[PDB]
Amino acid sequence: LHKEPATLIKAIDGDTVKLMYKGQPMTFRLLLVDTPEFNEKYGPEASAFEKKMVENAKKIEVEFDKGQRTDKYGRGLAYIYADGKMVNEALVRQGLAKVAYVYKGNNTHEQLERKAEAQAKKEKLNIWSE
Ligand SMILES: Cc1cn([C@H]2C[C@H](OP(=O)(O)O)[C@@H](COP(=O)(O)O)O2)c(=O)[nH]c1=O
Ligand SMILES: [Ca+2]
Repeated sequence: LHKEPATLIKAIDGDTVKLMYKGQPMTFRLLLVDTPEFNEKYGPEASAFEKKMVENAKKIEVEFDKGQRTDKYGRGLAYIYADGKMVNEALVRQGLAKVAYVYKGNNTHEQLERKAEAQAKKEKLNIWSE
């Protein structure tokens, strides 16, 4: 895969971020994860975590996978990195997102995400605490 630069416009919620990509605004939905909605338990915490990660980064990068690049809602589908750290993995490792929406055409980092999830579960973090 490869990383491409982009710039932050705004963090939206735990698993969506609006970025200026090749000179146009795009809303990106993070591959392989599902955060609670803001109105649900852990939703504000997930939103805050994604926000801090992307706002505090000097270097934002988009990494598409090898399959579909946009969804039915017109969002871009990617792995997002903030100063070299993958937001998709970090959210799951903190127990603020479940591994979800794993489609075969875009599953490069599936194993990585499931490994993060298993450890968040062992540690009884956040969505896994009960
Ligand atoms: C992450 C992701 C979501 N989606 C779609 C599936 C869901 O469609 P349906 O809602 O129509 O079933 C929706 C979930 O988005 P959110 O979790 O942001 O709600 O986004 C994809 O099509 N591909 C993906 O890779
Ligand atoms: Ca969600």
